[PDB]
Amino acid sequence: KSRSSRAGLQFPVGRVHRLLRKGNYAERVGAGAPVYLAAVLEYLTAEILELAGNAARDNKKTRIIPRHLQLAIRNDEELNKLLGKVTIAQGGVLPNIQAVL
Amino acid sequence: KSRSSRAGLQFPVGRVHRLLRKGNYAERVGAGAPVYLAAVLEYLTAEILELAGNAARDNKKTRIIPRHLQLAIRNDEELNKLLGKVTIAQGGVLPNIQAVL
Amino acid sequence: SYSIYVYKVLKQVHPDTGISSKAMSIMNSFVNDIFERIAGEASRLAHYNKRSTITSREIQTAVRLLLPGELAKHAVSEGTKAVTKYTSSK
Amino acid sequence: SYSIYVYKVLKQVHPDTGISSKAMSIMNSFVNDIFERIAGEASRLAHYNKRSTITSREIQTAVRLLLPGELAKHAVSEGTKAVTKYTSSK
Amino acid sequence: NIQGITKPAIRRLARRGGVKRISGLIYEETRGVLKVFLENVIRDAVTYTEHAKRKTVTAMDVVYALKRQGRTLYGFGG
Amino acid sequence: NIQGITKPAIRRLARRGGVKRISGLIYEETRGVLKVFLENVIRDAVTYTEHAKRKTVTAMDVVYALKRQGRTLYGFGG
Amino acid sequence: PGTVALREIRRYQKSTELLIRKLPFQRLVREIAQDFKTDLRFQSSAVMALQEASEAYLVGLFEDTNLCAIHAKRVTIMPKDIQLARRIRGERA
Amino acid sequence: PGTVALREIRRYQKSTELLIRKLPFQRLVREIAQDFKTDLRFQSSAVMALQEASEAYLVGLFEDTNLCAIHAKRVTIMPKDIQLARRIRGERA
Repeated sequence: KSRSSRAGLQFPVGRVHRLLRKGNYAERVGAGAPVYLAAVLEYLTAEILELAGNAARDNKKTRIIPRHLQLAIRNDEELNKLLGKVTIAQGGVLPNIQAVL
Repeated sequence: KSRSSRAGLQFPVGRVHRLLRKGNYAERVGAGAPVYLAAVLEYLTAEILELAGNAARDNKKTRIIPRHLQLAIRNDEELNKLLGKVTIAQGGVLPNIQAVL
Repeated sequence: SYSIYVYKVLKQVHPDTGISSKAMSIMNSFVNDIFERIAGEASRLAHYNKRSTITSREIQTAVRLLLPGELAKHAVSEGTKAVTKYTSSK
Repeated sequence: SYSIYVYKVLKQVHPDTGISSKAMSIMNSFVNDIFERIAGEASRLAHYNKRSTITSREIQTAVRLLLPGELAKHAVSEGTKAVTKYTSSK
Repeated sequence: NIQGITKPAIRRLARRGGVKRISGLIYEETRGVLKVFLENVIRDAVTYTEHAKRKTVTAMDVVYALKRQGRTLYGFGG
Repeated sequence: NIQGITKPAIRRLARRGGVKRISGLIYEETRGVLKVFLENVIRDAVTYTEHAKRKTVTAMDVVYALKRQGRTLYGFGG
Repeated sequence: PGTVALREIRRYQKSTELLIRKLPFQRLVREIAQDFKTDLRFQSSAVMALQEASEAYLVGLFEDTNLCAIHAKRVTIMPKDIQLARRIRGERA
Repeated sequence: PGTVALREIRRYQKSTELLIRKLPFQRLVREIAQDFKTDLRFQSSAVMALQEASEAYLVGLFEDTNLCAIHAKRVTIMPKDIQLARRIRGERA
């Protein structure tokens, strides 16, 4: 049976496992390594994808476009740190006008 | 005969060669790789060591202390970029007072 | 590259909200990015501790180091939950 | 760790100027640093170009990428000069 | 040629930045920075190209160039 | 405890920074930043320690912590 | 006048489109590339990636510049603000 | 008065010594470490590394703060300068 299903995951454990060794990161990568990493990847994906989906609804749409990912990422204080020096193509900027104006 | 001498160098070609593979940077590192890297390391060493030695004389001393490395690195515009986000322990700061004062 | 999975995860979270190809592009960039980041630190941790193998214990510490505050706590939980299922779920 | 060599290089440049232990500490940090930096990019370059081996051609491009303007030009010259001697100097 | 960038365009860019009033000098000043930014990025971008022996600069090259600049860009691969 | 840092010390630190006049408020403000800076660094520093199973935080730990902070420090190894 | 300014901020902050005409930008890229290597060609997406990153960089710069302008007593942004921002940002020409 | 200030700048800019008393600093490190892990001990050099880096960080911050203060019309540095600097520096609490 599937390593992705055995671990109760969506993200490809196998693929992640290939990338870990191909990458020449390690000499030999253990068994739980890709399953843990795959797990974290899926988690974060779900997280930003959730907040993004919310922003999509809040406007008026059903399809999530970059603007949503952007608005999503920038509004969560925690996610904003992680992707601090990241530029979302077609993400635009978070609406904001310095008070003093 | 020595790989360091065959290449006309001071820095340990062999050591650099060990570090390249141990490091798990590559799958297999070529023959000229460590000799080129060792070469660049020795060069940069000589460079900053030269400017440092100058600053040591300019003050009044014979021994190069961190202050010299600092004063040296910060004064060469090119070296200052390379070690831009580097902190020289006991290096102190480059004497400078904003004109307006 | 991840489009399959990210879509699979999407339906799991919002089973009625679609995603654009361009937005999918971004998601893929995100996945590869933090993968590269985490594996980089994991690898760094292993060399420091003179270990020739990247254990899940490295992925975890890497996750603690790279991810924010509470966002990191879940990622560890999720990973431990996931790793443990797989190990027991032979 | 490099103290031997850095001292050897020092006499070669200033055959009358000594260096403190603490200053030697710094020099060692410098050597390890830019080593780590250069090998990191070299390694990055190799994966991008799906090559399993780090050639000197990678050390060079890495050097061009990491080092400043004219400071990089010499480093390439020195490395090519050095590599070539070694290869011919069998 | 950089003169092809335009007062409007820069004003819009400033507007998105939340800038209300714009001194007439920042238009040429901004052209200065945009050029320096592009030079630095394109230089490293072609260095990556000159590495795989490709005469064409791919979008992945601009990405690696940007990552080297400390500016990660999403949407063109990974 | 951070109150152990001192007005003098901060003034000196400012002086080295090329600061001429110092408002009386920046002394407490600076303590704020110094603490946040140390927390962030020591947190990651002990995380590195908790990795080799060492109860003692070595100087190499503070170094890796700092490199993670984007602040490379020379003089304690490499 | 204040009203139109803010009205423009509001509109362009809500926007997600590239603000520079494609063509002029592409020329700037070609006219720069030619220095580093004369026989160079950029794919359209590679150019596109550069613009997405260039304009992103610029608004980000503008935000910071704005904070400097306000730091004095002004609303109008001057070159000295862009410079003070780039300085603290660690940037250099 | 201006004369003593500059005289202090000149002297402390020429200096290379740590400006904070060793002991108080060491306590701050211990009193912080205790949160993350109660059974923690720092080697003296590890503490030393932290101070070298801490004071380095602070003067660097001070330089930038100074540039902000001057940016208005002032010579006296206020909290709003440290904040504007840290802001553009990308720092956060």
